[PDB]
Amino acid sequence: IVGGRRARPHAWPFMVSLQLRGGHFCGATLIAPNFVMSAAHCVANVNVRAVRVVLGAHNLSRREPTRQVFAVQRIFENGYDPVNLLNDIVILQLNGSATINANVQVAQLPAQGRRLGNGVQCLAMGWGLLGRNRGIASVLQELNVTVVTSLCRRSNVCTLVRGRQAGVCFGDSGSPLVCNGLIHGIASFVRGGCASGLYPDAFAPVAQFVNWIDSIIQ
Ligand SMILES: *[C@@H]1O[C@H](CO[C@@H]2O[C@@H](C)[C@@H](O)[C@@H](O)[C@@H]2O)[C@@H](O[C@@H]2O[C@H](CO)[C@@H](O)[C@H](O)[C@H]2NC(C)=O)[C@H](O)[C@H]1NC(C)=O
Ligand SMILES: *[C@@H]1O[C@H](CO)[C@@H](O)[C@H](O)[C@H]1NC(C)=O
Repeated sequence: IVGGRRARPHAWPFMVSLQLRGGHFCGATLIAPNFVMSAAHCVANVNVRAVRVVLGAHNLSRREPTRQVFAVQRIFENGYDPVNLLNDIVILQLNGSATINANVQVAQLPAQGRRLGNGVQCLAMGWGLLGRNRGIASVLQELNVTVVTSLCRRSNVCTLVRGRQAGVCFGDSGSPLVCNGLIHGIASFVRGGCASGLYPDAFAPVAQFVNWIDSIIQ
């Protein structure tokens, strides 16, 4: 996240870190005690058997007893287009069920087909790059963003920080976009580099996948 701020510890207990060899590479969202959702491109060219799903984290630089760690048991994708980044969403069943508590909670999702119009206010988040040559964030970052339809396509939810250069960045992919307390997006891609101030950020449109999600996580 470029130009955001530290989240308060465990402010977003649905926030998940996907890790390889003990290192964060993508966000995810806990959507049931034994399922998370992320961006399909996050798991595309990696050994999924080695992926660790880290719940309850805040500071990547610390050992945190609040953490619960799982592995991937099952993978669901529905028409993921790796070239155009269409349907960039994956559901990952975990090898067990999280203990639900203050620091580990399931997210709330929108109704199928629910559309946020140009102009709605949301919150992006993630442990991705803080900026060019600044590396990934130790502490979970969050960022006030605005849903926009300008420079967007129907198959994405797009957001922009109006008036300054800020946005999501590498390592933020897979992370939730929260609008009215509901997860309406999964970070997918930037254009013109991160925080260009020229192109909005693009999210997989969760609300287009709710029936499919419903069919899997129950
Ligand atoms: C920056 O955003 C925060 C939080 O945004 C709200 O909560 C997000 C998780 C998401 O659901 C968004 O769509 C929401 O808009 C704002 O903090 C809220 O501010 C309102 C108005 O003051 C207040 O009633 C709420 O208590 C706050 N919500 C939370 C979760 O703390 C904040 O106002 C935004 N700042 C600006 C200037 O945009
Ligand atoms: C799931 O995998 C993790 C990490 O490899 C392991 O520690 C744990 O035993 C597994 N959990 C369950 C419930 O099988």
